Amino acid sequence: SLTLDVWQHIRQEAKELAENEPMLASFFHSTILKHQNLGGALSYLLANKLANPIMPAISLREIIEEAYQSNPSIIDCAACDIQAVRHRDPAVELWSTPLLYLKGFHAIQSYRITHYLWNQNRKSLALYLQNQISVAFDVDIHPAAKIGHGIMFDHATGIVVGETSVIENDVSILQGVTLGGTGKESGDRHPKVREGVMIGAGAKILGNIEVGKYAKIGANSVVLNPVPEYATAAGVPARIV
Amino acid sequence: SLTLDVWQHIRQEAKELAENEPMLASFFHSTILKHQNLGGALSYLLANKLANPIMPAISLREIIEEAYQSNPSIIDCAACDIQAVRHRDPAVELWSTPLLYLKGFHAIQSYRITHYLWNQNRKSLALYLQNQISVAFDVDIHPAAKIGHGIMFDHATGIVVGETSVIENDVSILQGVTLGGTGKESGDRHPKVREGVMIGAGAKILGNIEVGKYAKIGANSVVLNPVPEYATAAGVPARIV
Amino acid sequence: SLTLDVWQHIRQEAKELAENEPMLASFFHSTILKHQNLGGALSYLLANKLANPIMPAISLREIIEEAYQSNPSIIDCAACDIQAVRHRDPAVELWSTPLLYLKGFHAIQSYRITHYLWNQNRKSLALYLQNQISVAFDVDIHPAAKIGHGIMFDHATGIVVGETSVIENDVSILQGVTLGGTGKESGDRHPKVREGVMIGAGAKILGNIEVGKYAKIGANSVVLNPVPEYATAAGVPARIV
Amino acid sequence: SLTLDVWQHIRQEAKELAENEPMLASFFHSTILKHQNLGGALSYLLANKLANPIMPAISLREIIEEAYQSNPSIIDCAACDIQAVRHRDPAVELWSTPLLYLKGFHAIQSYRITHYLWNQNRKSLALYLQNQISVAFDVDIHPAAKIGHGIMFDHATGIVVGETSVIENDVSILQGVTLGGTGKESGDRHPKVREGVMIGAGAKILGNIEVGKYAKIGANSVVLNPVPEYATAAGVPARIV
Amino acid sequence: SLTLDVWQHIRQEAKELAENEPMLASFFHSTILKHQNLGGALSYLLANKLANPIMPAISLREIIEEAYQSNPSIIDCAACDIQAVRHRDPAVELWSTPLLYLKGFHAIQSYRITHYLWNQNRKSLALYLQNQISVAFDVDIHPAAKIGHGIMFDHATGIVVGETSVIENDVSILQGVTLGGTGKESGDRHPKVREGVMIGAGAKILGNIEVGKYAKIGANSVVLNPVPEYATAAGVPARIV
Amino acid sequence: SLTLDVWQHIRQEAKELAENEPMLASFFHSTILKHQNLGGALSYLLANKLANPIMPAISLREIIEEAYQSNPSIIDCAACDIQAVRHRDPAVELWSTPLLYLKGFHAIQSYRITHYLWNQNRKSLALYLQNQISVAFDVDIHPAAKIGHGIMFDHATGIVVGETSVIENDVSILQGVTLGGTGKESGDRHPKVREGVMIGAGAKILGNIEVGKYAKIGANSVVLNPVPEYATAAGVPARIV
Repeated sequence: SLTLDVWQHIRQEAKELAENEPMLASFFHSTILKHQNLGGALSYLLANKLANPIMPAISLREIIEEAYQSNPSIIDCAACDIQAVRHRDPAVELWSTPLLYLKGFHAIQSYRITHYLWNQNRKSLALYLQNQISVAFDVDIHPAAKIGHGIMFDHATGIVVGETSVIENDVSILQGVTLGGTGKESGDRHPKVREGVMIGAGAKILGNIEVGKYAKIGANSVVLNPVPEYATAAGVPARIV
Repeated sequence: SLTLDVWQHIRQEAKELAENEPMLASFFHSTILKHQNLGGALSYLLANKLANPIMPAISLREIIEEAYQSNPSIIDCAACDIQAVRHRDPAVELWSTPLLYLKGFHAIQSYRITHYLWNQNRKSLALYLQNQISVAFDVDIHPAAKIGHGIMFDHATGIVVGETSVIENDVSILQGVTLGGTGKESGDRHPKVREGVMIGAGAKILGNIEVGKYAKIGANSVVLNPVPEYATAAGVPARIV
Repeated sequence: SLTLDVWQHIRQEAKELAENEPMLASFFHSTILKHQNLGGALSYLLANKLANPIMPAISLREIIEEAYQSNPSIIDCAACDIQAVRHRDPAVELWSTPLLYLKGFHAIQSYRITHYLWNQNRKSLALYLQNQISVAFDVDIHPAAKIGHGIMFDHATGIVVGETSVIENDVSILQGVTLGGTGKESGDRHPKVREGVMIGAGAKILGNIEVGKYAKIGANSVVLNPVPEYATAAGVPARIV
Repeated sequence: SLTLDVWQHIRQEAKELAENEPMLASFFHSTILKHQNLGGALSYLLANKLANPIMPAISLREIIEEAYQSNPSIIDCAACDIQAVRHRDPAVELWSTPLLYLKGFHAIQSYRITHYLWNQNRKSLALYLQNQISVAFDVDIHPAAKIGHGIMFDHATGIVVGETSVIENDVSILQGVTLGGTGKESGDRHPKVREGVMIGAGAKILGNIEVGKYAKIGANSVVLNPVPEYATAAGVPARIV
Repeated sequence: SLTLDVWQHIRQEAKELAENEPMLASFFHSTILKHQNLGGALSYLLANKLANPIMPAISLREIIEEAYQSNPSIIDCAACDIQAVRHRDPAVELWSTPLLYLKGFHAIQSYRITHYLWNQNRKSLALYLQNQISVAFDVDIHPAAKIGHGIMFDHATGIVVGETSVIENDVSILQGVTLGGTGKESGDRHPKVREGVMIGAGAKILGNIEVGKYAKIGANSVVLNPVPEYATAAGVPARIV
Repeated sequence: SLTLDVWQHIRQEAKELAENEPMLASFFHSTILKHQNLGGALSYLLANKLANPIMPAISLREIIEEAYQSNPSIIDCAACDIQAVRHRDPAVELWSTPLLYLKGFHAIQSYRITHYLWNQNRKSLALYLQNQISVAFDVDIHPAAKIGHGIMFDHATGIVVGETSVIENDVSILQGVTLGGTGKESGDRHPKVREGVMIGAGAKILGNIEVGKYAKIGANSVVLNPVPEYATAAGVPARIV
């Protein structure tokens, strides 16, 4: 219902947009209209955006499709993610825009493929794609990280998320945000960003520490200690305001 | 004209570079020497760097040239921006380096096309190109933003300029800088950066606030409050100094 | 010999990895298994990654090899860098991983080619490649910067290293880090980062200043003053801790 | 099914071939081994070889696969055609070989798509692909031609088959063969080649004439008159021998 | 103007074709509808079809367009060439078809560019393009040949025209036809095909000899002797009938 | 060495031609002038002309060079072949022209690689390339055919050499020529064409037959019987003359 609604909004938009812009009309038909569900479209776009002669789009599309088949909820996150960005970003009005044009959104959804592959012990492929993702969209997310749905990577450029990190539902992350890693450890070194959290541009959250639900982290904050539920944190190093 | 003065410096440099670097001689000839004016070299270059099978270089060129044909001051800005970069960056000695090699310069000039397109109601196309610029140059500038001339985007990775921003003439912006947006609004949300301002690397300027003419923002500052003319602001959050 | 050791380690892993991932098997063979030494594999990958019609991989590879043949220590640095990454980054377990997949490692080894061309007064070429590195890896390093070996550029996106900079051996630099630049100085404006230094994410180090051996710079710090050996700097601006 | 026997044979060769040639191992896996039937492999290959930026492989595959869903005996024909080539060409040993490497086989199978499109009244797409087929394979078949199964287009270079041609089952056609077009007439202008005919290299067969079942046409022969069942025609112009 | 009427017919078809086929709609708009005249459309296509990284579409277009500038009769020939193919080929109905899809037409128009280039003493570039034409369309026409207009190369595969050939207006040539060259001469070795001639598939016209106006050459014919006006020639070697 | 003489000539032509055509300057430098011997230039050229994502030019180049290194006579044949074409084609005047622009020349040299691959039991790779040659150059020659040196494939469209053929030294072959195969039989089916033979355009020679030294086959001839030394054969079927 969420997934079908979003898909139908996107199709409805794609018809209007193709009428208005004949330079992109075939793009709208081949990327959205001639497909039958969101997963058909997402796999097409991601495959194109991540293609390389080592593994071209046509062949990569099949890996993505097998992932969607064997874990259908990956596509459902994408639908939440589309709605989340549209809602929270005043610049985004169309349902189709995140799907078509936002590289943070593409990064997130592409990470869901590497996470799947990592859990099937196709680690070498996950790593190959981690890099593609990083090069295509400027976003470095380790395949082993655990990310919920309703996530917004707003202007994703510069985001880094480490192997042990956890991002729960409804979290929002701006450009230049780093999650995790103190100069020290191994075996569980990265933040746990609980649900509803807002993280401002440039913010560095480092270490196995909790950022509690509905916390705001200030722009360019360096967060080294746990942040309580509903708190605001700001400064370098960060203080609870 | 500055355009014609920069153009003639660029041609004179190309001839000598072509002689000294035969690997790149055809590049200098097809990019610069066989074009009558700056517009031709700029339309050729941007079209190449922003090309995609959805809209190849040869086709994009025609859009860029239609923009130059109907708003020629767009090219006059490019020349201002070239001079700005060469003048303000000690590492850039040649007039041609910005045109050929500086991705920050390239993003700005590409934004100018998207701005044009946005004002012609070709908004799908403008969004499509916004994404391309973000992928090609690591710079996110919304087409509706208002940017003047003589602007330098130096090593421009991670720069973000929001829908509602204003950047006046002779402004300098380094890597990691974002303009705008408290998570507080729709309608006019982003900064107005006035003439001659220098914004240091990694600074975040958030809100519908004034950064007054000739101010200096220190590196990694978070500017949440209006900065008076000629002031230096610094720290997270920023204080006057 | 570290070079030979690392290379044997990487060939060992490649045969095993080819066995597990048939989708990637030929990639491991043409990249690693059918080359006699590290420099054959390196020149292959970097050429592919920096390829452009202006200078396709097949040409570029020759240039990289001329540099390797006439300056073998470039390759020995690569092996140090590989070991540096593996040992220092917890997420990195295989010796092949840095070689194949990490854009930070690729950008450093690429800079070494641009440094060589700069020193042979082939500066057009060095500048053309600087821009390609910046596009492919989102790492901006001036060809004239002097960088040692045992270097890690961990998740390298947004790293900017200035023309005058020096980075001594065994330095670690994370995403978002800038080296150097203030105002109208020329001729030696950029930091000297000394052996063993560790620069946290988002740090901006500005000016012709010293960062003393084995110092730690905290994340998002702005370093305007020289940093003592074995010291920790944090804050905006940075204070000794 | 001939189709399933042929497919089994192709899968069985592909495993052997992948072990023998690690330069090509990934190619055998992405082309054959990771697909579930002959249609998957055929649509993948054809899409790749007819790809253009106007219609990339990944889109083209969708269109080809739709044809296969609507008319599965298009695949059964390919299987028949593979068997034909392997059997009649002594140089062809492997079942995989026609599927992978024979531009005549590819031309025919591609024609089957355009024929389908032509009857679905998508004549623009059909003409577009007729050109792409002509350029990729050097075979010019009009989409309206009627071609049965068991067909071999051996070496196929300069084969031309007119709009009104009929080629029945089990016909063999060598390089440089032209079907049809006398003088000027309109409406039904091209040969009807009957079951089991062998047409030698260079033969030109003009006008709405019957070439009867099991006839042989000699090399470089011009056939202007009907050829009776089991007859051998030869010379310019052709006489029964 | 024939040229103007042809162009207007083409646009008119493009409008209706784009409405019928969404997959090709953008192609129609960017190839035809968004261009002012036949010359702009033709330069777009040829550039694209002969593109190579040595000279990309975008660069080559400027050269094609320079030729069109300093000798606009080249574009008029193209317009007759289009009318000829449509009028003489029963299979070709639309004015747009030859422009978009017929490689015989594309080869002819492409040779006109090389002819221009040859006569401007740009012989190295004319030669480069002669090879590109031959690779792209399988038609080998030497730059120094003299071809008039109203020419139809129907299904052009295998056509070979030598350095001294002369083809006058309204000539028709099918697949596999060769013009000229015998037992070693130099200086004027090649046929002079006068106007209104029709040359059947596979015919080979060797030596410096007149093929008289309005003659018909038979398929697979070898014409070693001069052919009188209005005459039919057939056989190998050829004889008047 | 013939090799060296040819090489010096070519190098000197490229210097002049580079100076005279700046659009191609870097092409002359990257293809010819920066390589030390003919092998270097050849492997570069052929790698580019046979490249494909399945095996890109950079990897193809290594295979080609391995062959040249382990069997240096292959390069010597190339030089003979350059000389043969230059001498025998009156249109071909420069020594660089064959190396750079003639598909017949390229097909022959590409065949030498497949033949080498075949004789190293790399049957799959040789077959992969057979097809690439056939697509790149419109020439089908089987890797197991035995071809000598001083060969000319003059305008090569449509040439077909069977698996069992033998072409001894100094044979010339025009467009549309076919060697061999009659019908049922295996093991030694194709013609043995001896030293010096000239085969005219369109000639089909079929069966395990001797074409004796310095024979002349006429255009469009079908040769079913043996041809005596110095004899001339012409017609369909061919009679000695």
